Amino acid sequence: SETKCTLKSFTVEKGIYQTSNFRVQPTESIVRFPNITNLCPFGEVFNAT
Amino acid sequence: SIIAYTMSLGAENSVAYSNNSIAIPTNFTISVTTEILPVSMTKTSVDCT
Amino acid sequence: MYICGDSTECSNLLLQYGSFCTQLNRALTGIAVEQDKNTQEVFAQVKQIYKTPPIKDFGGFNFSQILPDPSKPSKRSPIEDLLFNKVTLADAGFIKQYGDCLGDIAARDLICAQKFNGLTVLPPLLTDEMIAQYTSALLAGTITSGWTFGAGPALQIPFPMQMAYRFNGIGVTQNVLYENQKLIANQFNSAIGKIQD
Amino acid sequence: PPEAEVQIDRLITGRLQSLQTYVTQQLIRAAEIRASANLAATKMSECVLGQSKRVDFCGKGYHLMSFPQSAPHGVVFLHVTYVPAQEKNFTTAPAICHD
Amino acid sequence: GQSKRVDFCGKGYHLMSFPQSAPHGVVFLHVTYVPAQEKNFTTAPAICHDGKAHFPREGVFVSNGTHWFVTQRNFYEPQIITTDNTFVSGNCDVVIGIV
Ligand SMILES: *[C@@H]1O[C@H](CO)[C@@H](O[C@@H]2O[C@H](CO)[C@@H](O)[C@H](O)[C@H]2NC(C)=O)[C@H](O)[C@H]1NC(C)=O
Ligand SMILES: *[C@@H]1O[C@H](CO)[C@@H](O[C@@H]2O[C@H](CO)[C@@H](O)[C@H](O)[C@H]2NC(C)=O)[C@H](O)[C@H]1NC(C)=O
Ligand SMILES: *[C@@H]1O[C@H](CO)[C@@H](O[C@@H]2O[C@H](CO)[C@@H](O)[C@H](O)[C@H]2NC(C)=O)[C@H](O)[C@H]1NC(C)=O
Ligand SMILES: *[C@@H]1O[C@H](CO)[C@@H](O)[C@H](O)[C@H]1NC(C)=O
Ligand SMILES: *[C@@H]1O[C@H](CO)[C@@H](O)[C@H](O)[C@H]1NC(C)=O
Ligand SMILES: *[C@@H]1O[C@H](CO)[C@@H](O)[C@H](O)[C@H]1NC(C)=O
Ligand SMILES: *[C@@H]1O[C@H](CO)[C@@H](O)[C@H](O)[C@H]1NC(C)=O
Ligand SMILES: *[C@@H]1O[C@H](CO)[C@@H](O)[C@H](O)[C@H]1NC(C)=O
Ligand SMILES: *[C@@H]1O[C@H](CO)[C@@H](O)[C@H](O)[C@H]1NC(C)=O
Repeated sequence: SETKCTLKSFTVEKGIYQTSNFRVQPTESIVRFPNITNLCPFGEVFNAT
Repeated sequence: SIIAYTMSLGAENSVAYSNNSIAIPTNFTISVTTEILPVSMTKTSVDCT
Repeated sequence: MYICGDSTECSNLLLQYGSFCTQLNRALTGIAVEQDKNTQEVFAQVKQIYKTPPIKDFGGFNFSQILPDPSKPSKRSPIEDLLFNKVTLADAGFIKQYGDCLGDIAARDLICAQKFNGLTVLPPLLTDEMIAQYTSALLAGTITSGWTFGAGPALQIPFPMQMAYRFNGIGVTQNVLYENQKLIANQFNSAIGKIQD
Repeated sequence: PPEAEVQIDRLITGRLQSLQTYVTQQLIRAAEIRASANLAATKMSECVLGQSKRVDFCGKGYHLMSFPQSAPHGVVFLHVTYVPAQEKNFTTAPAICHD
Repeated sequence: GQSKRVDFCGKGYHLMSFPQSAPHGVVFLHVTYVPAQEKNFTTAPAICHDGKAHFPREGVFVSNGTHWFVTQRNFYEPQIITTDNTFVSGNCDVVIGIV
């Protein structure tokens, strides 16, 4: 079917067609951030006397 | 050191031309030379994605 | 020079495309090299530069319009000199100085316009004088050792005998040549004269 | 810069495109010239350094010889050929019956 | 086959060739005949005999210090000039340099 879409046809002639590449999909995601626990000094920056 | 020069085009030579004189070879040799020609190049395809 | 015109800000922005500029010149260099190779493949087949003998008879055959003319500053035959005076080239030398383009503004010389935008025309390796020497060597060979100098050693053959073989080659008996040698030489000489005209 | 670089990039892309167009055309032309040069080289060997039997290769008529002359950016060959002229109508036969 | 095209199948007179393969191409070994040692001889277009003009049939008339012989063009091998090695046409008053 990939060949049929590439060729814009519902009929494919005898021969060899290239069909993209072998691909795999990711199954899960990984999120990595440093384990910073303190909140930024929003108070000091925005609530200053 | 690097030198520059006018290139030579070939050896100086001449033919002993005369209206009543010929040269005829009396012996011969067999020479075998080598000629090298490309026939093909690399076959490729590209996945643009 | 073509793209930025020495603008500094452009030159810095253009750095990201430097790999494209390199590729453009690799292609142009490849062409330029092939042009000298083509010249050698055509004219430098024989590396023996054979001298034209002091002129001796060739049995009535007159080769003066194809052989180099010794009175000229450049040793071209009368026909070659004609060919050189008909094809017109873009310039007449490969040296154009900044001071010549700077001084003569009024001319609006296209050659200067091309140089100021980074478009460069390079000289050939073989000059017209060197090509003329190769051509003359081939003629000297053809005339004094016809078709043998190109096979190996150059073996002298009287010009009329070379013609006899040429006639056997096309398919007529050689006695035709000798019996009609004067006529043949005259028809030949006439034809060459007509070509120059 | 926030705007100037856009305008400059439009021009850089356009000028590179013009140069690529030029190079491509020169490569195509160069290939055509090479083919001509190869033909000229072939003729030098077959028309000048020998006698060719190839019809119309070294000019019209039966080839006898040729002489190169140089020209700017090329070669000019003078091809000397034999051409049949006055002719007559004769009767013929494949063979003769004798005894 | 055997080509008669000058310098097409290598320098010299072509005898034969053998292909060898190579990555992405072909290499040909071209076997050719090359004239070697040579000598200076006197010549003449034809021989004047009994008033008739004798032309070589397959070769040239060649002479050493005292005698005329007829040889094949590409290899010196002197033959006695006989009526078999020549053909006759015309006479002694036409050919220039007849001996
Ligand atoms: C080849 O032909 C040319 C003519 O085309 C000969 O040159 C002429 O020579 C006469 C003297 O005999 C002069 O009066 C003419 O002015 C010359 N003509 C030209 C155009 O220069 C030349 O001598 C001939 N060469 C041979 C070897 O036969
Ligand atoms: C073969 O053709 C040649 C010309 O191509 C003839 O030669 C000419 O003959 C006339 C006779 O009136 C002369 O005036 C010319 O000067 C000759 N030309 C040349 C170049 O010499 C020749 O006569 C013809 N032969 C035969 C048997 O028909
Ligand atoms: C030209 O060739 C002939 C033939 O080979 C030479 O004459 C012969 O010489 C030998 C001696 O070497 C004699 O035995 C023969 O009887 C001679 N043959 C004839 C027909 O006389 C001749 O000497 C050579 N000439 C030169 C100048 O080298
Ligand atoms: C700023 O101060 C007020 C009290 O006046 C408090 O309610 C508010 O949360 C403070 N804002 C921040 C960002 O700490
Ligand atoms: C041969 O005969 C034909 C008859 O129609 C004539 O037209 C032609 O000119 C003749 N050719 C020659 C060479 O005499
Ligand atoms: C002459 O030709 C005729 C045919 O027309 C044939 O029968 C006869 O034998 C020939 N005569 C010979 C070869 O003497
Ligand atoms: C033929 O004679 C010339 C005379 O100048 C000489 O230079 C040449 O070497 C001789 N060739 C042979 C093959 O003996
Ligand atoms: C020998 O040559 C002369 C010319 O030098 C000629 O007059 C004479 O007839 C010839 N003798 C023959 C063929 O017997
Ligand atoms: C060669 O030229 C001389 C004049 O130098 C002449 O006497 C001789 O007959 C000519 N020979 C031939 C074969 O033309």
